[PDB]
Amino acid sequence: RLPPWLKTEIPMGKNYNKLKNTLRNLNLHTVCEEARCPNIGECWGGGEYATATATIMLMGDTCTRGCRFCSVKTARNPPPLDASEPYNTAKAIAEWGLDYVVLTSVDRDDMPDGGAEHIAKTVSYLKERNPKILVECLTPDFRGDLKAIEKVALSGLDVYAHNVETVPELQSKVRDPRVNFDQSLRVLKHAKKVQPDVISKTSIMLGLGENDEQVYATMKALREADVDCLTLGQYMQPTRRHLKVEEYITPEKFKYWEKVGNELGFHYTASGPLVRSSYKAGEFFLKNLVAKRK
Ligand SMILES: OC[C@H]1O[C@H](O[C@H]2O[C@H](CO)[C@@H](O)[C@H](O)[C@H]2O)[C@H](O)[C@@H](O)[C@@H]1O
Ligand code: SF4
Ligand code: SF4
Repeated sequence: RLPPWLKTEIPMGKNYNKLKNTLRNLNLHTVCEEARCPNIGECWGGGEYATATATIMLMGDTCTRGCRFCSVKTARNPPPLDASEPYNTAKAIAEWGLDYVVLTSVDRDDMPDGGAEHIAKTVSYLKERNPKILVECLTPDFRGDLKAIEKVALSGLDVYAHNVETVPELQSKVRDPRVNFDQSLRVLKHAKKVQPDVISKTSIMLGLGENDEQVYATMKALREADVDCLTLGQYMQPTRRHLKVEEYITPEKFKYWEKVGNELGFHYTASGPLVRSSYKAGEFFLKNLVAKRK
């Protein structure tokens, strides 16, 4: 029986309903719906600024790697690249009227640049169509290919996100051995080197056995790498094959880590059991970076 802080009420807001109705006549899938995310009523217009945030996966909604913690659907092979997806997806997002979109993609080992040009093309169409829409790219590490990272970071996005997922001592238990903490930090550093204007962001999951000393040291290492924004949320086991949850971190302990993030100087620290990288991302951006007056 899950603790009650991992549950939400059914989404019922006026803004949620309007976004939901409009989406149904568009040709566009969201992670929000596909993953049955409990946060949809809050992200789709439910917050203080009434912003609409959603997450859209580019280059297919499955991954072949089968990582031990990951909730993305597994498939034995990658799907084909749709050359019309950058144009069509940018068009649909702009018509839908999101305020903040997280464009995300899985590890595409089949492509030399990991999909970086395809991602950058999508950002470029979207920013040409509606420069008011904020754009975050949440990407894999591109095997540390600095040119692929540069392609995404120069694309015109607002936020470059790349997740470290756990503390260094748990990387081999949790993440695939093709990735690691140092390489992920080098991604974030390189994005800021080539585009110093971009906001850098990472996310970590708690509940995988990390201790407080390890979490704090990780947060300090991220500040040293000039990471602007951080999210911390609960690891939820997708199926019985995936890693067991070591513990459900309490609501107040997540609030402690928010305080720690504030003190270490992150521009925002989104922290809570249901947090993930995209959770209310447009609201965190407007409140904490833009400082928008209501
Ligand atoms: O806000 C002033 C400008 O800051 C940036 O431009 C400076 O920093 C760039 C590297 O990030 C340099 O290439 C540039 O020559 C500097 O002027 C920003 O990119 C500009 O858009 C701003 O106008
Ligand atoms: S963490 Fe990334 S590489 Fe691993 S299964 Fe998930 S999407 Fe694929
Ligand atoms: S947390 Fe992310 S995936 Fe979930 S509803 Fe919000 S934007 Fe969508």
